[PDB]
Amino acid sequence: AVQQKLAALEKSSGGRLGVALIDTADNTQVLYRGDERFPMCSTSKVMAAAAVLKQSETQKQLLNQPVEIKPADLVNYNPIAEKHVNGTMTLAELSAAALQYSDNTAMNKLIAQLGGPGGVTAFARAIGDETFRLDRTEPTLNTAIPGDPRDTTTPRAMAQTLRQLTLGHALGETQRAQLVTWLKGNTTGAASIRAGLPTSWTAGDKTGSGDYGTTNDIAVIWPQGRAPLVLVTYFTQPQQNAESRRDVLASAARIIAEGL
Ligand SMILES: CN(C)Cc1cccc(C(=O)Nc2cccc(-c3nnn[nH]3)c2)c1
Ligand SMILES: CN(C)Cc1cccc(C(=O)Nc2cccc(-c3nnn[nH]3)c2)c1
Repeated sequence: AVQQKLAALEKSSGGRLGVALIDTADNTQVLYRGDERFPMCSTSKVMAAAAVLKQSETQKQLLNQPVEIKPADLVNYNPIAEKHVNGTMTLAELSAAALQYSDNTAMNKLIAQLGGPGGVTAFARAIGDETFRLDRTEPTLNTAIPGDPRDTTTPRAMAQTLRQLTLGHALGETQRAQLVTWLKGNTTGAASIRAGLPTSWTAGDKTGSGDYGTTNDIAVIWPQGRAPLVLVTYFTQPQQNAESRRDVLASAARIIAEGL
């Protein structure tokens, strides 16, 4: 049923859809193009923030460490960082800005703290994600060119990783709770996965978008009554200037929720 429905959604959508659900009630999965690569865009911000949280397990004051924000450090979307130019933000502030407001300058500071895009990849490998790759900084990591392997992952790999980070033991308990608190306070997500879920359900999520009408969301969800779910919805289109389609992610989420 659900496979067919997702196929029909994709057919009407004008693009390529990738879905991965993990239902922690039974550890079962529903995949659609689950092993195909998609450009992550800002959903990669979750891995960067998590990597800094992991660092903070062995440097208890790390999240209070200041990072200089210079005018030259501002990129193309800096709703929080622009307020702090010629001053400092802590790594906590940068993680919160990157996750909850999707600030690109904040993401760049996280990447630098990790040693570059490959440092984020190295963390992914250390927590068992063999698929994730971060190759570039903001804003170029959002070019989302069809067939380009840079800055991609698969829906299956991202769902497994998001589960391990938010519900499992990839991070210490304090750090896992901090990450969940941040995702639950996201400001950008009401039109995406969460728009397709019953209103009684709660969730945390991280959105992403780029060229090729690339429109993404990854979420951890607490249904009314059921064990938590982890859900990744990735969508990308053939033309570079395609419009975003958050409604397609809401539709995919709705299909998944009605199929439980
Ligand atoms: C070039 N590198 C600096 C990149 C980087 C950045 C942040 C975290 C890690 C990492 O793998 N951290 C990690 C991964 C798995 C376990 C532990 C650990 N064990 N005990 N305390 N921390 C730490 C890597
Ligand atoms: C400048 N180009 C050469 C690369 C490029 C092309 C298209 C979009 C972006 C971008 O940064 N988009 C962007 C920037 C910040 C946040 C989000 C976002 N968060 N959640 N959904 N979209 C998306 C970059």
